[PDB]
Amino acid sequence: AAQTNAPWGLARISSTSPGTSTYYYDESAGQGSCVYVIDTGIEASHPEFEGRAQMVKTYYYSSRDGNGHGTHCAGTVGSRTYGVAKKTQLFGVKVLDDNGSGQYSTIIAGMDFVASDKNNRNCPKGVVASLSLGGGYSSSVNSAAARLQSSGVMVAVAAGNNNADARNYSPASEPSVCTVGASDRYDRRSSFSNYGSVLDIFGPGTDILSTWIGGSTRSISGTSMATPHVAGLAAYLMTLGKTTAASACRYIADTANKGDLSNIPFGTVNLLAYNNYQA
Ligand SMILES: Cc1nc(N)sc1-c1nccn1C
Repeated sequence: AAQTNAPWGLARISSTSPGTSTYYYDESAGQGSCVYVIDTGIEASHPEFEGRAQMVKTYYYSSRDGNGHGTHCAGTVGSRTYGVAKKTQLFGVKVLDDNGSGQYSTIIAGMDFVASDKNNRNCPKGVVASLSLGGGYSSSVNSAAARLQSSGVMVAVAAGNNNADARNYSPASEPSVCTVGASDRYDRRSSFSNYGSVLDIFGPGTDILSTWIGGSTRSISGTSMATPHVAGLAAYLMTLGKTTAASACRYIADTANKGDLSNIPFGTVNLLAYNNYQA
């Protein structure tokens, strides 16, 4: 399938070169997979989600996304226009308040919730979790992410926006999950993206158009935007039968576009997420 005039990041993930604008992908489109978006919530009523999104859990007075961040990330995973995996099922878990903040204890509870809740959902092709959040190093936060991964969920986490080594941030520093840095449309490391040996992969993260609250759209930047590209890619590849939740991060790294990014510090992977789709 070909989506013309796609957001640059979608075009990038199906291309051997920057500077194109059509996204190419197998029409299976993540059908039969599920992606949990652990964030500020999801505006599931947005027409872009086509009834495929729903809120499954909140720790606050509402499950609504009063911020926009979670809706934007969910749109990059799976919206019809802005999403990588256009037929996946999206499940929102609201661990962050409407200012975008959340206690680590609530975030940990949300990860353990997903590890159990997947057994209440129909996801024959596999389960992914996208975590566009983080703070300073916490062994307990890392262990929660490791449990979620161990339970059979492909966990993708943001590297962070500190222009620093991600080893000092959580869950970015957990080795067993997929830690995602951000790149721009010219194949440069995004200026804010964390780096370091703990990164597994880069995805598009600067000037990413996606869904927003109030039935709207907007373009924003962050490792929060790169992470759902990778989460959606994992769901897409799992539906295709090319990999599993346990191995999807390593498969994405093995099949990535290699050596094409600039301003990557010595010792950080130079790997850009790529679907290897041959139309
Ligand atoms: C973080 C970084 N980005 C580059 N293009 S070089 C570089 C770096 N190497 C060693 C230290 N730093 C700060």
